Amino acid sequence: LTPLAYKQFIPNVAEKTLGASGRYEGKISRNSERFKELTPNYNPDIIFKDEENTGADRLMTQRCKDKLNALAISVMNQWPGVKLRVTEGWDEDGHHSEESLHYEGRAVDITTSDRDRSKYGMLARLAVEAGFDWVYYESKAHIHCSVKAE
Amino acid sequence: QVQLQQSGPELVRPGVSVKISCKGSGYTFIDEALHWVKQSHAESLEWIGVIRPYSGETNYNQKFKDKATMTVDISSSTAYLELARLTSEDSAIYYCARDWEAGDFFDYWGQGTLVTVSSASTKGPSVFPLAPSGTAALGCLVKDYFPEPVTVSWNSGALTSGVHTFPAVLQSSGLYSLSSVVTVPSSSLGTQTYICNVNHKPSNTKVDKKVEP
Amino acid sequence: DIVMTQTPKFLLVSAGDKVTITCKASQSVSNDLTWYQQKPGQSPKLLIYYASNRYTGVPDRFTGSGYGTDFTFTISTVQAEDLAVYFCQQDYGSPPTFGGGTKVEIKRTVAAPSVFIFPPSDEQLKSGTASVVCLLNNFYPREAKVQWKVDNALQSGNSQESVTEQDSKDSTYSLSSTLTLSKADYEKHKVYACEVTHQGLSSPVTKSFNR
Ligand SMILES: [Ca+2]
Ligand SMILES: [Ca+2]
Ligand SMILES: [Cl-]
Ligand SMILES: [Zn+2]
Repeated sequence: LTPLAYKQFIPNVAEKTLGASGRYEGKISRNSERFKELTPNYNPDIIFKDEENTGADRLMTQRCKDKLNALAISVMNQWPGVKLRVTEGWDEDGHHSEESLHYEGRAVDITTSDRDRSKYGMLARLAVEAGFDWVYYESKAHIHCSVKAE
Repeated sequence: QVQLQQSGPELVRPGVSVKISCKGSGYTFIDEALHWVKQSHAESLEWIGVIRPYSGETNYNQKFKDKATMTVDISSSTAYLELARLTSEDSAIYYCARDWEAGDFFDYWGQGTLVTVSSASTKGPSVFPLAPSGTAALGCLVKDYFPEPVTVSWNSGALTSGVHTFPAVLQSSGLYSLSSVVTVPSSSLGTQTYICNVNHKPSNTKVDKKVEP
Repeated sequence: DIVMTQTPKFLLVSAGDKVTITCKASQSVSNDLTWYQQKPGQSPKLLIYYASNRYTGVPDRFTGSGYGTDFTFTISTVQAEDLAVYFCQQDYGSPPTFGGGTKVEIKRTVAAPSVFIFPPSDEQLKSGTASVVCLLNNFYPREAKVQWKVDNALQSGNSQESVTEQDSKDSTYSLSSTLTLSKADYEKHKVYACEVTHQGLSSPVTKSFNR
């Protein structure tokens, strides 16, 4: 296992290509029919920042939940006493790129529970091994992970 | 609503330390890192450092290693910046600013704390009416103060349309002076009260000047 | 430390026109490039991050591009309320560093100042000093000549001027000229006059009072 380099994306293609997580299908708002296709994640071994205090960060697609749950396990295994942490899941704050996969629940921004930025390269490596369809060392403060639609 | 509320302006001698503060509200204080940014004429914007309230970890710009200490009081949701052994190069606006854990850049800024490093004495202004005589101007002359800044409102913030508060000028005496004016309807003069509310925090000078025809 | 060079330093621009600002880094900063807008009297406001993402609610007219050293910030169609200093900031390297800034000033049609004169207050005269103030309200452009006359004699060396920042709505300036005398000297003269020359006035406008 080698940590991803700063700004490295795996696989080596645009996020929204067929080879990656594939195309933006559209924004999901709290009204929408599609809102109901979002599972809240209550895995007790995942820290959700939820600074919004709405629980938005827990909402994601089935596929996102699955990869996130797998990564939760490999993070506890990688560092004794550390957990996966989510800063963003589904988003209604418009805090992303114009057509973020966050706006339809197909992306998470992640850290370790200790916010040790030296761990974050290895964290991205784990998110690839967990089966995220696109991993990106997006900033010094987070790894962005996304998934194909259902 | 996220707000960073900074402490008031400071006059200090060269050689003395000063400690300024920044209180975070409208969010959970330990959720975000806090940064300190200096704005001078000499050097425009410069990053001093960051403190992580959650861990109390700090990282300093090496330029400020010897000058700056950051601390937090998690209980009052307040960050502090202490600047030691000051010279005139330390005179500037100091901001605190918050990131949103997406990189070391800042969506929320304090209003800024003006630190004047000087050996000059504080002096509060005198405030004189600029008496009015379709449209009528009137105002208040805020003369002979030190240091900057001074604030001026009208009728306790109730009058803002048509107000112009001039940047201070430095007199030959080394004291500042400025005017604040406001235009208003002429018909209003007999009827409406107009008071300028002048605040010079470094001398604890506050003045309400009633301005009448 | 990474040096950010921002150009141009100043731009004058009419409502509806394009603004283009460049920032170049002394070494690559990938896309870790932020653009702030600092309006007069305010703290910086973040418009663009990761070189090209608009912060929430930032209008369409603002854009960024670039990767490596060379970054571009555009206002497609500048509006009156966009006057500000724009700064870039890199956070690829430690420490983070800012550009020296670009000041954007609005060019608009000519507007003549309204002129007003204020005698010294009795309160101030008991103190031994006399300030006489001349106000030029809401004019464009910034160039104006204010001449003090005391019993028709042109004054020099005994006034200071101050100019407001450009208004965010009408893009005009205001100007204050203060004439300062001793009580002694003030009381020796009768006619106090503020004479104003400006592009928007056919001839100089005088306002005056008799002490
Ligand atoms: Ca969140
Ligand atoms: Ca969010
Ligand atoms: Cl995104
Ligand atoms: Zn993301």
